[PDB]
Amino acid sequence: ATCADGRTTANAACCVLFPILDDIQENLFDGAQCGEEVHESLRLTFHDAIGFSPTLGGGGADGSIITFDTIETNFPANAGIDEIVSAQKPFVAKHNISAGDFIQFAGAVGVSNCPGGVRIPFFLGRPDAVAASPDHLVPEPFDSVDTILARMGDAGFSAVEVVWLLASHSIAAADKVDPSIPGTPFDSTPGVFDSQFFIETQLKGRLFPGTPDNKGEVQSPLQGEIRLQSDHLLARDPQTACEWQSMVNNQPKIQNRFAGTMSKMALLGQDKSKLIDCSDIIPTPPALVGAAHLPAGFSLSDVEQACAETPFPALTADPGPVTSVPPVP
Ligand code: HEM
Ligand SMILES: [Ca+2]
Ligand SMILES: [Ca+2]
Repeated sequence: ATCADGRTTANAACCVLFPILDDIQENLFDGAQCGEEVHESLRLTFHDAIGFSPTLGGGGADGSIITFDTIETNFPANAGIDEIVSAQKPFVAKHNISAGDFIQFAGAVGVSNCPGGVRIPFFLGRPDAVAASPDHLVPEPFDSVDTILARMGDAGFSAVEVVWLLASHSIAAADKVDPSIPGTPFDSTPGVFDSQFFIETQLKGRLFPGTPDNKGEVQSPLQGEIRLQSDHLLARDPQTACEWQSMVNNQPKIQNRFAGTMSKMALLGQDKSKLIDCSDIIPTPPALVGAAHLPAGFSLSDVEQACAETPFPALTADPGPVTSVPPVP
């Protein structure tokens, strides 16, 4: 089918997303960049979608965290999300697109901007959010492994799928975990969607990067990098440890797992039999940049091996002296 602007797609109904695509790339994504806004817009996909439970309710990927900001941005777990929410709300208002449809679209376009990224299946047609998400639905970085997995599981996710989605932390920084140090990335390459997250969190912690005593934070191996308590533990918990380790220097799996597990999440509360497939609009991602490595000044001896069945893949290390990670602009 042929859209007005000459660009083409499978379902002609998907032609509404083209100008929307161009606007987000220009006016939300700084000129289609893998920077701050993409990271927080991707986090938003999770925060909207995970508001879903067979027991407690919630509409999942329904766009509620926008239409009900005043209720949901006041969730402790939703701390610091009000930004991107206020940042996105003008577009949802402006464009012929529902709130739920916009969040998952933006997250999908954002990831396509990151080198090493993957095209995420996007479905158009989510109806308007009917009520606010309930609380206790977004997990927090100080929740135990069991609480986190039970929560994701209740929403529809196996332990292995949790690990796959946490590949998002490879293009991710924290603002409210340690507020003394905002824009502090979860690994050394927040502009590049790669395996450096799963690698560097397996490292033995060395230091607190900002202030010593923050809830949900543990020691990090790198000045300029923050490690979540939840990520620290998942990488060392027998339920998730071997899978975590399998993402190391395994880009295609990272991309593939993430692409499929995200479409599922972007569908929580939704039926894709009643949605239109507009996946062929999501841009082609830039190629991966750099290779998987230990950080400079590290060896295999600095890795805390947590997988009982398979030992940590021996990687090389950056040369020169040990350094620090620039915070996210
Ligand atoms: C499963 C348990 C999870 C926990 C405990 C957790 C926790 C966190 C925390 C505390 C932050 C930093 C917020 C702050 O600034 O204080 C963060 C950032 C982020 N999260 Fe997660 N998260 C989880 C899962 C996910 C999932 C499923 C996604 C899927 C997209 C995701 C995507 C992101 C992204 C992209 C950021 C970076 C935000 C930015 O740099 O603007 N996370 N996470
Ligand atoms: Ca919701
Ligand atoms: Ca990275």
